[PDB]
Amino acid sequence: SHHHHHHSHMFHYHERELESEEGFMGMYDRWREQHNIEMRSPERFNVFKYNVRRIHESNKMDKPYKLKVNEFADMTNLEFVNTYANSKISHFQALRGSAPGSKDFIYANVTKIPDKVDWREKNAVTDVKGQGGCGSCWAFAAVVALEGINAIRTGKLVKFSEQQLVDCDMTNAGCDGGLMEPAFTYVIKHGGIAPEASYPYVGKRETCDKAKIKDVLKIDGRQNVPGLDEEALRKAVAHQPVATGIQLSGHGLQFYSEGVYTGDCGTEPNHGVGIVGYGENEKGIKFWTVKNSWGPTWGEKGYIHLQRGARKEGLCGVAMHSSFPIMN
Repeated sequence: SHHHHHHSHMFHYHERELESEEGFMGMYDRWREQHNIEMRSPERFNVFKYNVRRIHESNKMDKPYKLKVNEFADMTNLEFVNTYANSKISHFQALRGSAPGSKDFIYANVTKIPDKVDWREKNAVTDVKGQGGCGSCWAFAAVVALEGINAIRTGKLVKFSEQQLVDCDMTNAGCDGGLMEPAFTYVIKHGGIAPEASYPYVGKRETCDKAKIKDVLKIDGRQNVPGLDEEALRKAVAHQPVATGIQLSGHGLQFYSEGVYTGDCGTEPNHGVGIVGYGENEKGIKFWTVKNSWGPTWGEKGYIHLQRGARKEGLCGVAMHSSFPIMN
């Protein structure tokens, strides 16, 4: 639309299909076929119409991001969040760790950092993975940061094992959730992390198998980024990918397709992610580039650009509990 000035794997539909039950049923059957969904019912059709109407209405608003009628269109946001964003980061942080913002931060004294950073362009980021229903986002987030530090130093990009963390790290709660900081402690104290090729992901906690732990990446330390400080977070991201918690609730996040996400978001992280970059789009909107673990069909081939500088806690609580491994 002419008057829109904040903007500039996709399911196509015509607005006319929303005007009748027949058009909506035809759209629903076409959506099911394109996403390889066989399951249909009056209730799922009802959820589909509710979500599509919200997606359609959201896309008529002037904002720098778009939503798409993805494969999660027949899920209510409550079912979606309970299945895919249930790693309990804020919950375990309150039970185990410190409030956000509280040896010193290794990047504290850095003054000169680039305006734009994209670790994907520097062979420090592996392909997007799929976590499934398992509340193991803390292990995926820790692994993004470990794959990052290893590749920056050695020049060889190796996928590391989330499964080893899920099975072996007894300080965390496996598929029930956990935290990145103790996952890094586990890697330091218990001998290192094996490549994915040696300890593959199964999406459920199994017996810790010592035979699969070989050709390990060893690290020396880890630290938290000083919380509630997006500038301190920018200093750490300029040096390496950072593991952080984010809250991914709301229809805006279930259906996020592209652009800089500036929508509603809470400050109770429930999903671990890796921050692999930052920048500013052509319209002056500052962002973080976040690697998610919902596969390549969600967002921009599995990524989300989140608004940077939105609030003290960062948008979606991105700057509350961030941490990174050290190899000194």
